[PDB]
Amino acid sequence: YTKIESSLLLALDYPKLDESDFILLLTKFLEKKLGNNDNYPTFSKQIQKYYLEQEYKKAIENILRLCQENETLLGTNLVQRLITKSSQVTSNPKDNESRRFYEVLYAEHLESILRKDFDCSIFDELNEAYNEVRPEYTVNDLTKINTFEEARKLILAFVMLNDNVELGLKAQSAIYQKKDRSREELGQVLTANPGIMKPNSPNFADNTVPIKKIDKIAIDEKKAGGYSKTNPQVPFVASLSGTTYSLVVVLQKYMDKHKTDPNLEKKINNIVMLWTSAYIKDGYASYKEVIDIFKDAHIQSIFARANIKLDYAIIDDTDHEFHRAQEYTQGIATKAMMHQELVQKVQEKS
Amino acid sequence: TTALVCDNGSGLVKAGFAGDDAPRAVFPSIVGRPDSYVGDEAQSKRGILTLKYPIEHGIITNWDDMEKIWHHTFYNELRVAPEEHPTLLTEAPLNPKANREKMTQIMFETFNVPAMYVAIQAVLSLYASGRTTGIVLDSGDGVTHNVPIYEGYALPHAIMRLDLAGRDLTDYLMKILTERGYSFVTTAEREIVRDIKEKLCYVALDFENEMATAASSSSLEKSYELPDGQVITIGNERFRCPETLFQPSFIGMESAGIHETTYNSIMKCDIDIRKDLYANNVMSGGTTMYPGIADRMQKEITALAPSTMKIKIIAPPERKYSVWIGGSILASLSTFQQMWITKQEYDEAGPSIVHRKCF
Ligand SMILES: Nc1ncnc2c1ncn2[C@@H]1O[C@H](COP(=O)(O)OP(=O)(O)OP(=O)(O)O)[C@@H](O)[C@H]1O
Ligand SMILES: Nc1ncnc2c1ncn2[C@@H]1O[C@H](COP(=O)(O)OP(=O)(O)OP(=O)(O)O)[C@@H](O)[C@H]1O
Ligand SMILES: [Ca+2]
Ligand SMILES: [Mg+2]
Repeated sequence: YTKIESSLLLALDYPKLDESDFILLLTKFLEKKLGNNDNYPTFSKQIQKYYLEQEYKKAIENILRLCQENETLLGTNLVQRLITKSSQVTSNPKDNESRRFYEVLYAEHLESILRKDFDCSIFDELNEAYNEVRPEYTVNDLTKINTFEEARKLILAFVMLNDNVELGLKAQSAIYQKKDRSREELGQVLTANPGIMKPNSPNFADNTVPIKKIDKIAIDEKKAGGYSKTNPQVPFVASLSGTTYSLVVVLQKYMDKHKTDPNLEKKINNIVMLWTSAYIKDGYASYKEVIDIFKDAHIQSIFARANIKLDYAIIDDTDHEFHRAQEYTQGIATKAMMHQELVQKVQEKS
Repeated sequence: TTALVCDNGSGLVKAGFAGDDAPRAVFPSIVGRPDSYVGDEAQSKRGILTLKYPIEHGIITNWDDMEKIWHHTFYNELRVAPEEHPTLLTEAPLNPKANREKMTQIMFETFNVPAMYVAIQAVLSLYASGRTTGIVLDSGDGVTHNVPIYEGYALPHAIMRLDLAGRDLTDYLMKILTERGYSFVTTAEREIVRDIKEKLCYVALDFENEMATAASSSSLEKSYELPDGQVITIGNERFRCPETLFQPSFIGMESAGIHETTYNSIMKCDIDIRKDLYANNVMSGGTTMYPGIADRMQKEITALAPSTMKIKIIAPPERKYSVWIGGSILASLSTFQQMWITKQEYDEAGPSIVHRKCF
């Protein structure tokens, strides 16, 4: 066990190690070991895509496959320890610190993509479709949208439609009945972490944001078969994003008004990417809640009957967020192990 | 390889080696310019030299004087080669990230240390007591901090700074002793007043009762022998000067006491961790060394806190150096050895690595 192997094996001892943590740490270890291989970048990209889609079992299986293939270069006992650990990890929706960090950086990357070559016509037409949907008692001060910030403001203003225009979609939806967010109003809590990161979770000194108040939202444990309980890898910032159904209503009116648009699928994907970026970066919902709204049976039917194929904001180049989340996971697990050792040392000293 | 632990304060630089129970070199953190003199050498030549503080209110502002302080600590104070030792450093709570990057840049580019680490002083003070979660009252010489720490992480949304520390108490004691006819206007007089503050001043459990007793009887008066043979008597000043910590209005500051700021910080924290914050209230810094400050803090917080809450104040007798002691506990750990920002990691990542490893 060299320094790299010792660091990995110490980090894996983290009691709060989860699937996301396991995948990130093991991929960092394998990128240090086998990163000189010619075929490795394909494996890294495939694991990054499996991680973004939260296909943790597939990424774990691919990592175990690579480890067993390079078992001679890695070490049979080390690879056996990794294999034993892979089946011992789980995820809790309330605290997925590495996954929350990754999703926030992913939303920042989505915004960075959107600001590059931003098309204002898409969101001008989105606002026009919004005006044709919103009730008479809701106002809209955005006469036209010219920059990214105004489009984001409109996207966030779609919350007004909630509890009105999308009741039909929520009623027909089969997974929204599994939304298990506890409705009890817990107030607000101060936080300096961006996006959906918990207030008490560690963050990099350059990643904190100005201190602000965020709603404190919990899980309705009494719900039978709730969404969050069923989907544990999803960081519970909220439950299934209900306002995304209002987005789906506005997108219905957007597609019905642009049936002859050749790039309707591209524009819809751009709008969904902005919605996902804004709802993650502002902590309203995580990636998987919005995407599972878009992955519902009849919502997918709605998007298919207009011949629109949703990519669910999925991008192919997640290098920076994955590596930063690997560094974050290493820091968290190493510091937890160090806290264990330091507590033991001080308890024995005194 | 022995790991250097260096706590840099506004008044005191405390440097030593990991594993030691006390800083080998505790010296005033001043820089004298007419070539420069650092520490006690500049303090002796106050008339000839002009003195400047590279650290004000716990945040490093003068980087040239801070670099001079670090060079003096490594060579003139510890007499060790920086390039052979992993140097653990300390930072103030809510330190600007540019300051951390500049710190690591100077550590690796000017001193060429093989490794380094930056930790928040309150976090080290909490470590030295065997705790990872708790609230630290880091009251030093230039600034007081209430820092809630959740598993080694200092929550930026609840840390609060109060520009009221030992130096302000020394100035207040000078003012009161001037009110009583004792002339304290010179630098040597300031130093002897600081000595009086350290040796005689204390925090009164009940300030009004203490003032009444001091006015009525003379038992609370203490005698102090000045360097020039003069003997002075100090009465209510033994508890009026420390009381500025709990009643800043004594020095014209409109902010809240240390107990009120502690309660405010705990209130800014998530309601789930407030019980742990109350049960682990760690006092650190030289300004927390006044006798009776632990009992007074406990009583005041118990008044502010809910009745069912259990408040315990941890004030170790070695709390004046608890930042350095926590650093020495840190830098001498086996699991900490991979946490050092190595010269290789700095070279391949740049200064910003301090954000991704030291947090
Ligand atoms: N633009 C916005 N401004 C403020 N809060 C927002 C905004 N968009 C979403 N949120 C908040 O995000 C949280 C979860 O978002 P979600 O899409 O589930 O909406 P919701 O109102 O909770 O939906 P539902 O009523 O169907 O439960 C809620 O607290 C919601 O108020
Ligand atoms: N026994 C004591 N009682 C009260 N005050 C004391 C005592 N001993 C030292 N002090 C004062 O404590 C101050 C130094 O405290 P400390 O060394 O913890 O802080 P510092 O590192 O200089 O400052 P900071 O970290 O706030 O920038 C000085 O003002 C000194 O006079
Ligand atoms: Ca200090
Ligand atoms: Mg609502």
